[PDB]
Amino acid sequence: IREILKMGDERLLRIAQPVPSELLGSEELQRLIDDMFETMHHVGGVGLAAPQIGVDLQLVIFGFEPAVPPTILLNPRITPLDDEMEEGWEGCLSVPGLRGAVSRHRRIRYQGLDPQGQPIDRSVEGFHARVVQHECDHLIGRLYPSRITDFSKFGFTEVL
Ligand code: NI
Ligand code: NI
Ligand code: NI
Repeated sequence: IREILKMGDERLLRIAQPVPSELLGSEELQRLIDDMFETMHHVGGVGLAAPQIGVDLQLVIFGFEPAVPPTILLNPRITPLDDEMEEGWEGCLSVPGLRGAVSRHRRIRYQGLDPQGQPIDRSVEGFHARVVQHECDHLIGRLYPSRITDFSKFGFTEVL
């Protein structure tokens, strides 16, 4: 169980380093992944990026039992499948107490590596697509407030 960094912390602004291929399949990468699951799960989040716990790596996890498969994604690359955008409510453990509506691509392809270096290549839409965009934003130093285009839909969760 690891401390989730909060918006304002300069570490969330980094462009994360790729996971080195030497670390694929290692116990250390395993431990990091397990800590991330334990951390995400303890605070009840749908996703977590390694930078939010202060680890400078292109690694994210996400899962929701609109269900989304439990996934561990390294060194990702996202490709929008079209121009259709869709607004949805988002929150984030690094921005506690808030929700905001954010416009994302409705459908994406994502690629990357699983923790053993096996290739991942999925096309997905709706919520799954949103989660993946949201978590990969952490790897380029972006939190969702920086993606809001309608500020009337940004506020405290209990107020909204
Ligand atoms: Ni290398
Ligand atoms: Ni539990
Ligand atoms: Ni987040």
